[PDB]
Amino acid sequence: VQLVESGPGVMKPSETLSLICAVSGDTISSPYYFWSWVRQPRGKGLEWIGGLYSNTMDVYYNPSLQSRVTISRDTSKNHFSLKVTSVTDTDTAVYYCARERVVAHNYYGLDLWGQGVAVTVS
Amino acid sequence: VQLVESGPGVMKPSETLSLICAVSGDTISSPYYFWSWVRQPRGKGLEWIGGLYSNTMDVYYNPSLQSRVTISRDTSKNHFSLKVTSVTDTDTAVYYCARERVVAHNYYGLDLWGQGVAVTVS
Amino acid sequence: DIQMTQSPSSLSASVGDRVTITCRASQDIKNSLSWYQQKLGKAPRRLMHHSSTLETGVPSRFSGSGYGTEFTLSINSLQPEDIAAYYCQQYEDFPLTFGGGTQV
Amino acid sequence: DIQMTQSPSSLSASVGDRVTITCRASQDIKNSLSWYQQKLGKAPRRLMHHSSTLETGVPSRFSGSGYGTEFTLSINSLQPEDIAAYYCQQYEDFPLTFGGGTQV
Amino acid sequence: EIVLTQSPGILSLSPGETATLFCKASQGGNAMTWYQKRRGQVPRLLIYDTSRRASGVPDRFVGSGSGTDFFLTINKLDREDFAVYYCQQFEFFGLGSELEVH
Amino acid sequence: AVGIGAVFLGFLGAAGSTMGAASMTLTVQARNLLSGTVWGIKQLQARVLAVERYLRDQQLLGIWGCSGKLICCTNVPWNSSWSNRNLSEIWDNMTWLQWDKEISNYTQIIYGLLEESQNQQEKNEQDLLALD
Amino acid sequence: AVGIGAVFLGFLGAAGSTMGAASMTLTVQARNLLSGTVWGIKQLQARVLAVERYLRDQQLLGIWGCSGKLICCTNVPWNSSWSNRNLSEIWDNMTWLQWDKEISNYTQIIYGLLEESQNQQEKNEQDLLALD
Amino acid sequence: AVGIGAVFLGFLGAAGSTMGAASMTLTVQARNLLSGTVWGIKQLQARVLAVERYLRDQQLLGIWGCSGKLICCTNVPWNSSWSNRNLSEIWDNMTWLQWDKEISNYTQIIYGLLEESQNQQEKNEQDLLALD
Amino acid sequence: AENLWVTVYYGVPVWKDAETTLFCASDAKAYETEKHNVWATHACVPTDPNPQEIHLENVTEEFNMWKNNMVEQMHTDIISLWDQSLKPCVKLTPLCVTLQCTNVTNNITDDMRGELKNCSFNMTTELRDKKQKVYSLFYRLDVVQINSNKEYRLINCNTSACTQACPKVSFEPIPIHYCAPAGFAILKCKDKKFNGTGPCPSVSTVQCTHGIKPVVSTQLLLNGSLAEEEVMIRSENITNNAKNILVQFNTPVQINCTRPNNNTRKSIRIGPGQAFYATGDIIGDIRQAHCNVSKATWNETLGKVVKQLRKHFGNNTIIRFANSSGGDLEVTTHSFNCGGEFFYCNTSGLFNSTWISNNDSITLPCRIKQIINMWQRIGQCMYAPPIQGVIRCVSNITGLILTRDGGSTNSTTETFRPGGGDMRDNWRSELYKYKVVKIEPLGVAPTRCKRRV
Ligand SMILES: *[C@@H]1O[C@H](CO)[C@@H](O[C@@H]2O[C@H](CO)[C@@H](O[C@@H]3O[C@H](CO[C@H]4O[C@H](CO)[C@@H](O)[C@H](O)[C@@H]4O)[C@@H](O)[C@H](O[C@H]4O[C@H](CO)[C@@H](O)[C@H](O)[C@@H]4O[C@H]4O[C@H](CO)[C@@H](O)[C@H](O)[C@@H]4O)[C@@H]3O)[C@H](O)[C@H]2NC(C)=O)[C@H](O)[C@H]1NC(C)=O
Ligand SMILES: *[C@@H]1O[C@H](CO)[C@@H](O[C@@H]2O[C@H](CO)[C@@H](O[C@@H]3O[C@H](CO[C@H]4O[C@H](CO)[C@@H](O)[C@H](O)[C@@H]4O)[C@@H](O)[C@H](O[C@H]4O[C@H](CO)[C@@H](O)[C@H](O)[C@@H]4O)[C@@H]3O)[C@H](O)[C@H]2NC(C)=O)[C@H](O)[C@H]1NC(C)=O
Ligand SMILES: *[C@@H]1O[C@H](CO)[C@@H](O[C@@H]2O[C@H](CO)[C@@H](O[C@@H]3O[C@H](CO[C@H]4O[C@H](CO)[C@@H](O)[C@H](O)[C@@H]4O)[C@@H](O)[C@H](O[C@H]4O[C@H](CO)[C@@H](O)[C@H](O)[C@@H]4O)[C@@H]3O)[C@H](O)[C@H]2NC(C)=O)[C@H](O)[C@H]1NC(C)=O
Ligand SMILES: *[C@@H]1O[C@H](CO)[C@@H](O[C@@H]2O[C@H](CO)[C@@H](O[C@@H]3O[C@H](CO)[C@@H](O)[C@H](O[C@H]4O[C@H](CO)[C@@H](O)[C@H](O)[C@@H]4O)[C@@H]3O)[C@H](O)[C@H]2NC(C)=O)[C@H](O)[C@H]1NC(C)=O
Ligand SMILES: *[C@@H]1O[C@H](CO)[C@@H](O[C@@H]2O[C@H](CO)[C@@H](O[C@@H]3O[C@H](CO)[C@@H](O)[C@H](O[C@H]4O[C@H](CO)[C@@H](O)[C@H](O)[C@@H]4O)[C@@H]3O)[C@H](O)[C@H]2NC(C)=O)[C@H](O)[C@H]1NC(C)=O
Ligand SMILES: *[C@@H]1O[C@H](CO)[C@@H](O[C@@H]2O[C@H](CO)[C@@H](O[C@@H]3O[C@H](CO)[C@@H](O)[C@H](O)[C@@H]3O)[C@H](O)[C@H]2NC(C)=O)[C@H](O)[C@H]1NC(C)=O
Ligand SMILES: *[C@@H]1O[C@H](CO)[C@@H](O[C@@H]2O[C@H](CO)[C@@H](O[C@@H]3O[C@H](CO)[C@@H](O)[C@H](O)[C@@H]3O)[C@H](O)[C@H]2NC(C)=O)[C@H](O)[C@H]1NC(C)=O
Ligand SMILES: *[C@@H]1O[C@H](CO)[C@@H](O[C@@H]2O[C@H](CO)[C@@H](O)[C@H](O)[C@H]2NC(C)=O)[C@H](O)[C@H]1NC(C)=O
Ligand SMILES: *[C@@H]1O[C@H](CO)[C@@H](O[C@@H]2O[C@H](CO)[C@@H](O)[C@H](O)[C@H]2NC(C)=O)[C@H](O)[C@H]1NC(C)=O
Ligand SMILES: *[C@@H]1O[C@H](CO)[C@@H](O[C@@H]2O[C@H](CO)[C@@H](O)[C@H](O)[C@H]2NC(C)=O)[C@H](O)[C@H]1NC(C)=O
Ligand SMILES: *[C@@H]1O[C@H](CO)[C@@H](O[C@@H]2O[C@H](CO)[C@@H](O)[C@H](O)[C@H]2NC(C)=O)[C@H](O)[C@H]1NC(C)=O
Ligand SMILES: *[C@@H]1O[C@H](CO)[C@@H](O[C@@H]2O[C@H](CO)[C@@H](O)[C@H](O)[C@H]2NC(C)=O)[C@H](O)[C@H]1NC(C)=O
Ligand SMILES: *[C@@H]1O[C@H](CO)[C@@H](O[C@@H]2O[C@H](CO)[C@@H](O)[C@H](O)[C@H]2NC(C)=O)[C@H](O)[C@H]1NC(C)=O
Ligand SMILES: *[C@@H]1O[C@H](CO)[C@@H](O)[C@H](O)[C@H]1NC(C)=O
Ligand SMILES: *[C@@H]1O[C@H](CO)[C@@H](O)[C@H](O)[C@H]1NC(C)=O
Ligand SMILES: *[C@@H]1O[C@H](CO)[C@@H](O)[C@H](O)[C@H]1NC(C)=O
Ligand SMILES: *[C@@H]1O[C@H](CO)[C@@H](O)[C@H](O)[C@H]1NC(C)=O
Ligand SMILES: *[C@@H]1O[C@H](CO)[C@@H](O)[C@H](O)[C@H]1NC(C)=O
Ligand SMILES: *[C@@H]1O[C@H](CO)[C@@H](O)[C@H](O)[C@H]1NC(C)=O
Ligand SMILES: *[C@@H]1O[C@H](CO)[C@@H](O)[C@H](O)[C@H]1NC(C)=O
Repeated sequence: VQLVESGPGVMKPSETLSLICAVSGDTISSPYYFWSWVRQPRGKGLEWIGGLYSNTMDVYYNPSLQSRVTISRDTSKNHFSLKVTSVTDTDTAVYYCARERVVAHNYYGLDLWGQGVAVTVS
Repeated sequence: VQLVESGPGVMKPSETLSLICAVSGDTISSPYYFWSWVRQPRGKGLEWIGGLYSNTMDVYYNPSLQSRVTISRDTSKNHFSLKVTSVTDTDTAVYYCARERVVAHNYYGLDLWGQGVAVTVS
Repeated sequence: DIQMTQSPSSLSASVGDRVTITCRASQDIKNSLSWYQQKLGKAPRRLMHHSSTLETGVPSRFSGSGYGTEFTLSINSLQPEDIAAYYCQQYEDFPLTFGGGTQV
Repeated sequence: DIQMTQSPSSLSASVGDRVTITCRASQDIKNSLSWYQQKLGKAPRRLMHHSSTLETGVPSRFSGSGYGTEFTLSINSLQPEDIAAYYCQQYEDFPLTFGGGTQV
Repeated sequence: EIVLTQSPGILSLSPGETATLFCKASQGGNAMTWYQKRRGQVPRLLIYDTSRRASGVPDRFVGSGSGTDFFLTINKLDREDFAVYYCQQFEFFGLGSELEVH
Repeated sequence: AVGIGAVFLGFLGAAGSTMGAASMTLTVQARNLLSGTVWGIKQLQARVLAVERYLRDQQLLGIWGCSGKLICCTNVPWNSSWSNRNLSEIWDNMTWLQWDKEISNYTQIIYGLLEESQNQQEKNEQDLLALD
Repeated sequence: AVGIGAVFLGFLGAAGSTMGAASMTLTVQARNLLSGTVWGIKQLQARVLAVERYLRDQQLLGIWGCSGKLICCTNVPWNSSWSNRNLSEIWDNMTWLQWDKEISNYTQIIYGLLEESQNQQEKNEQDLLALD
Repeated sequence: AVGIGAVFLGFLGAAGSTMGAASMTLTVQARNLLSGTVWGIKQLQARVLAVERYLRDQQLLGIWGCSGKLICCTNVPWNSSWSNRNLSEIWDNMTWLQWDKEISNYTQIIYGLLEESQNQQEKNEQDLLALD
Repeated sequence: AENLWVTVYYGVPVWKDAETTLFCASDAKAYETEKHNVWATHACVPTDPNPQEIHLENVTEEFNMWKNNMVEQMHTDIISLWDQSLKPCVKLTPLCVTLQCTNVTNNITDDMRGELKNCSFNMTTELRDKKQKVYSLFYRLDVVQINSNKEYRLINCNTSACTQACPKVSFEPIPIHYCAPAGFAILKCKDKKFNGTGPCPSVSTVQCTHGIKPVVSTQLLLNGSLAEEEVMIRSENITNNAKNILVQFNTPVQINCTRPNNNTRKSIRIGPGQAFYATGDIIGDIRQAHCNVSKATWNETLGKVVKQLRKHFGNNTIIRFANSSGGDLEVTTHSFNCGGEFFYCNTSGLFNSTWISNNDSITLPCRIKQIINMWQRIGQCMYAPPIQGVIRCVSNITGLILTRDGGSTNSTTETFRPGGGDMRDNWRSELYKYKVVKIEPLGVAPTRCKRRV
């Protein structure tokens, strides 16, 4: 089972950054798995964007970037999408989608990750 | 017109004490008559269990025995029932159903009474 | 919840006497007591409602008076069927509570 | 919102050493940090959840301790693949926040 | 298969009284049923599901019990009830308990 | 009192009493305002007419001086021209049925007066908790 | 905590926890009480049954000590005969499912006791804001 | 003012004014949210959609800092990243229609901060009225 | 202090057992081909995808499937939208005419009884004054002999004239996701070993249920949801021989069933716009339609159900299987749908073995009816029109329905006979895992806190 991301990276600022993360081998409708989008520009630290659970509705973000980012999730294509409107130059980064265990309800999970994709905004 | 009460009384403790009071000659659907269940063990005083009105819904008890006792009233058999669950040894008593006048609405009533049933619980 | 206390408790008087039984409450009721007379193994026959006016089928040899909290029963001519129990009972607020118990 | 601070920052040790990296929070978390190890251009491989019990697929050469707010990573036998990034991350309240960054 | 046994078999008693039949299934927890049958007529039901009587039968008949042990109580033995009485779960029946005028 | 000597606490139970007696039993008219082919359309429109009436009275109560308080004082004085009665004759002699006939002409001035009094008091609380 | 170490805040999400844990996540059972041919008659009677239940509970809440407050104290002391437990064993050991069985026989005395306590306190506030 | 010199108090009546003018006439948008074969099914689902929207807004109002208060302050401070405006340019120049587009991206964070502020303040009132 | 005080808490999660209505949901894929080509497309709404199934802890909920609700109202709901998919189709009251009818032109042998009757009759035309002589092929379970000359009539016409199915509407089951209205919740048990009643010690609350496909069968409930690892029986209770022991197994049995008689559809116009459909000519070679199952999977799955059926009856128990014993035609067979055709297949050749306590294919013949009388009402029939081509469909046998015979006085053989009977037990295996609850908030609990005056 591997998590494949997609999305080309070369764009213009104040525009439509869109990233897709999808699963191969299993499904996104498995219960109790923390989904996370976490970015990192090279030279700078690990920056947290988004995190939710697999089996509810209430979704969470970082408040310092919240007007720029939004997340989405659907199982008809098993897509896990990040949307950025009004991108600055401070989002040229590699990006990671992550499936983490919740540890009170799941001793038997596999802490899956994406490989990270590089988006460069001039 | 006479009230016939019924129910055998020789039972085991913490069980299903059930008493019936009924009317012969008249009906229980007559308006404005206070119904009462009042018990008395011999050697002890006159103890009040329950009292309601003939033509309402809201029902009243003594709060010190309220988890044990429940009352019921229905006119399709004209029954006026006392239900005691989880009895102690302090219910070995004679029991009286009573029909009393409300004195502001009824100058013409007959202040009726049950004959009293002795219930002995070992 | 309102407690009631009935005094005195145990009596044995001669014939033709006049006995008085008072009872007291825990808060002020001012108009609301009823008097009941219970013979041995029988249903209690009511003397009166509202402490000052009587029931039909009962003669004038019983009486009640008082106002407020302390009230008083008076029997002026004792008959031999009066060796029984008597009870004053409140009807101020739910639940109804009787007296302690007379033995006369 | 809860800030995290990770000390030290830039490290270079010899082989077979025992390195310790602590991190501190802004309010009391008492049970809640996870440790992640990220190599160059790769996905971060998690050391552990809940600061005292480990993940399968990772040996016993890593450890974490502490209680309350200040917590501490200890690597007792340094291997040559340890020149990478590490991060402690909170999960006390939303949002999750990582550490500063360990350049060992 | 599940075999029944009733406690009195033949009984020869007096009117006006109480009588407790007892039946004894061989595995417990059952749905107990009681039947009163006159000789040469239709058997009709007394008690379904161990406790509760039917409509139009007198309330002197009460069934009781639990587990593997079931009582059939009759209080104030009237003149009608000199009959036979059966107890059953589904596909078996008792031998037949008879209550007689003496 | 209660029981055998009771002016009756029933539904609409003391409607001819004096208003001092009807000032106690006041939840007994509030709690019986909810409960309750082609026939189910009639039943459905009965129940949604009931809860639309109850919601309009809760919203008309709420934007005056009380949220759900059921006994609610406010901050506008009482005029002599609406009643010209003393207090003792309306709390010791008069019934609520007659009171709703003595005031029917002076309705829809009291409600607009409550709305102005509550709206000016809300902006007074707004500026008083603003300026400190 | 939250996230990867969370006793789960979901709908009915902590229903087997201890009441100290379920004392926090309390709006999560409130806000999922509204949302939701011959078939539309069944659908509309489901939704008006839902809002009639919610209105009966808002009206039963409001005539006690709290309008919509969601955590609500009052002025009647707690009796020993209802529970006979200590505080620590119900806030540190017991679940709400078991608690609803333990006070199942002691319902419909507590609600009438709240009604008398709130009605007497409202008339106490009435006379106390009257006499000054 | 009113009458012949009035910015019009009607339904939606001052909707292009400055927010200081629309801070007065505020019940006029509240009270027109209630009123209002196969056709009766469409009519009844219109009215129960209306009262379901109104009940969801009353329940969303109530679990924040105000039950039905209609002007309602709270205890979370205002962030510069939401508007970066002065007070005078939004209370002396801007309209509510243009305000709702300026702060449309900053919704569903303010409601989360309202819920945490009210829930922590209610538990602060619980522990403050507990320990005394 | 020691005088604790009551607080009312709102929105305590507790639940109580209750009965209410439910509310449907389906996929988006059912609306792509649109507007009543299958039922319930104008009835109820599309779902939210990925049901928000959230597990609970330290809760024991008492489940029961036999006094359960919601399996009744699916049995009313399917019948109600079955009537709603049959109201606007054409009544076939002008069809009941005296038939003149013969054999189909076939090499008749004396032992095989002919399954086709070729009848010609009078029928009205579009103009009411002209009438036409038309011919059809009918199956012998739909034609009876009224009393040299052989004149026939349709079987329904001394009961009620009845309704053609429209060939717009299909018959394959789309899944239905059952889902909860506002103010109730649905609890799911998720144990493996779970036989119906008692405490389930791991529950999950869900928003909407999973995919349930309503597929009618009498014996052999097919396309059903499997178990987790073992083979489980379930019962109301086993020692009662009235309620059906229903058995559900893990690994399916693939069943191939087919009709090879190549059919031609023919339209006859009854009058104005009443396009009656009949069979036309039979081309190819006339055979008998039949079902097939593989031998080895049948032998091994029957070994697994006799292994898990021996646990309730002692280990020294001889268990054999017979076919059904009587009744009408819809309980001796297993009766099932395939692509718009009704099949009634005689399952004697499956349930016939004993067992002791120590390429390969089974065929079974199958008849074809056309007037059905679904759910055994009085004044209803659904006429299926016939479909082109060789009809072929595969399916998955999952669960069987077994009633015992009353084996008495000590001898340890206990026969089992399949016969389904009631329609609900092909749903109660599909819905044994949920119960509905009503949330009752406003708990009352003490604390050490008093309200300021
Ligand atoms: C238990 O579960 C199994 C698994 O699903 C199920 O088996 C399925 O049965 C259905 C029967 O309804 C089968 O569905 C039919 O399949 C054929 C062939 O489909 C294959 O080929 C097409 C290419 O043409 C592929 O796209 C497809 O993926 C398959 O590979 C179709 O021809 C059928 O469609 C016709 O019939 C429908 C019903 O009338 C019409 O709606 C549809 O539009 C098509 O109509 C055609 O025929 C009409 C008359 O002949 C004509 O008028 C039209 O113009 C048009 O020509 C239908 O899709 C399905 O394939 C089976 N699954 C598998 C894997 O084989 C069992 O049925 C189920 N058990 C029960 C009891 O339900
Ligand atoms: C469900 O499915 C099963 C099998 O799939 C069916 O079971 C078999 O059904 C047949 C009847 O349909 C049973 O009977 C056998 O039929 C033979 C047919 O011969 C006919 O024709 C000759 C000449 O025309 C006549 O003489 C004869 O009487 C018949 O009219 C019989 O010949 C068979 O006879 C047997 O016994 C005699 C002596 O008793 C011998 O001479 C024969 O050689 C032969 O051994 C026989 O009677 C058959 O037995 C069934 N099988 C089993 C295993 O029992 C079910 O009928 C079917 N049910 C339904 C409802 O569909
Ligand atoms: C169910 O029962 C019905 C009866 O109601 C049968 O219908 C008839 O079946 C027979 C047998 O096929 C048909 O007879 C054949 O008719 C062919 C064409 O005739 C039609 O067209 C001519 C005009 O060209 C008309 O005059 C005539 O009336 C018909 O309308 C003939 O060509 C056939 O001749 C055969 O033999 C010659 C010998 O040289 C060959 O050269 C030919 O190729 C051919 O093989 C024959 O006479 C009859 O037409 C049918 N009637 C109708 C109304 O259809 C059904 O057959 C039966 N069902 C089944 C399934 O068999
Ligand atoms: C359908 O299935 C079974 C078998 O026919 C039957 O279930 C039985 O239920 C009762 C209780 O639900 C079980 O009884 C238990 O058994 C022990 C034996 O030691 C007893 O102590 C108890 O039985 C009595 O106790 C109850 C109080 O606890 C009484 O209220 C009651 O009357 C019982 O008689 C204990 O509960 C019993 O074991 C099962 N049987 C099996 C095989 O598990 C059920 O009643 C059947 N239903 C019908 C309609 O036939
Ligand atoms: C039903 O399930 C819930 C969900 O798990 C469960 O709540 C939690 O249970 C666990 C254990 O079952 C509790 O964890 C321990 O609790 C004990 C006493 O309660 C504490 O002493 C423990 O603290 C230890 O751990 C610390 C850090 O590891 C050490 O520093 C310390 O010295 C102790 O050794 C530990 O917390 C947990 O507390 C509860 N949760 C809450 C909020 O109380 C619940 O108990 C289950 N209910 C039943 C009836 O089984
Ligand atoms: C379709 O409709 C036609 C038209 O009615 C039917 O034809 C008619 O059938 C009747 C039988 O009830 C014939 O009556 C009989 O005629 C013979 C002589 O042919 C006579 O000897 C008998 O005593 C009897 O009266 C009638 O003649 C016939 N009509 C014509 C014009 O000949 C026909 O039966 C219907 N069915 C089919 C399959 O065609
Ligand atoms: C279930 O299996 C048994 C075991 O074979 C079936 O019993 C057999 O059924 C056939 C069909 O009825 C009997 O054949 C006879 O055929 C002639 C032909 O017309 C008929 O006239 C006879 O009356 C009889 O039907 C066969 O004798 C019979 N065997 C026994 C021992 O009775 C049974 O039919 C099967 N059940 C079903 C519904 O298929
Ligand atoms: C035409 O069909 C009839 C029945 O519709 C057949 O007639 C009889 O069928 C039974 C079968 O149950 C046989 O036992 C009889 O021997 C048949 N009778 C005759 C006279 O054959 C008939 O076989 C079919 N074919 C023909 C040419 O008439
Ligand atoms: C269904 O199975 C469960 C457990 O698998 C049974 O429940 C208990 O099983 C144990 C094991 O023998 C018994 O000791 C208990 O007495 C059973 N308890 C109860 C309440 O039954 C259960 O009996 C089975 N039920 C059926 C109908 O098969
Ligand atoms: C039912 O039919 C399917 C296909 O219609 C059969 O599956 C085939 O089985 C043969 C035998 O092993 C294989 O060679 C084919 O490759 C299979 N094809 C497919 C598409 O699966 C199936 O075997 C039939 N069932 C039975 C019991 O024979
Ligand atoms: C049903 O069972 C019977 C016996 O119980 C089977 O009949 C025997 O089948 C074997 C296998 O060929 C033969 O050797 C015997 O001679 C048969 N005996 C009789 C009396 O027929 C029968 O095969 C079974 N049915 C099916 C469809 O397998
Ligand atoms: C079943 O019948 C149909 C029609 O009766 C047959 O379809 C024909 O197939 C040939 C193949 O080339 C076509 O040329 C014809 O045009 C088709 N007929 C029609 C009317 O379109 C089909 O072959 C038959 N199937 C089998 C298995 O025999
Ligand atoms: C019928 O049985 C077959 C196998 O016996 C089932 O096929 C498997 O289904 C799962 C779920 O989609 C797939 O992951 C497997 O790959 C399938 N097996 C094969 C060999 O392809 C099938 O789902 C069952 N149900 C239906 C409706 O056909
Ligand atoms: C009564 O109202 C009128 C106008 O509304 C006013 O002029 C008058 O002063 C008022 N009197 C009192 C006593 O409020
Ligand atoms: C109030 O108005 C009615 C008519 O609306 C009138 O007849 C009546 O006289 C008025 N009341 C008084 C006290 O004048
Ligand atoms: C509990 O209630 C009863 C009557 O309701 C009362 O007599 C008793 O004093 C109460 N006890 C406490 C501790 O409140
Ligand atoms: C509460 O009532 C039930 C019956 O209503 C009774 O069985 C139970 O024993 C009571 N609870 C306690 C603690 O006695
Ligand atoms: C605004 O919000 C962010 C995070 O929500 C915080 O870091 C910042 O300090 C806030 N600023 C003000 C002025 O409130
Ligand atoms: C608010 O969001 C929209 C898109 O959702 C975006 O186009 C717009 O620029 C944002 N507003 C501001 C002030 O950036
Ligand atoms: C019957 O078989 C089971 C295993 O299937 C075994 O556990 C049990 O002990 C056996 N009983 C006897 C009496 O041999």
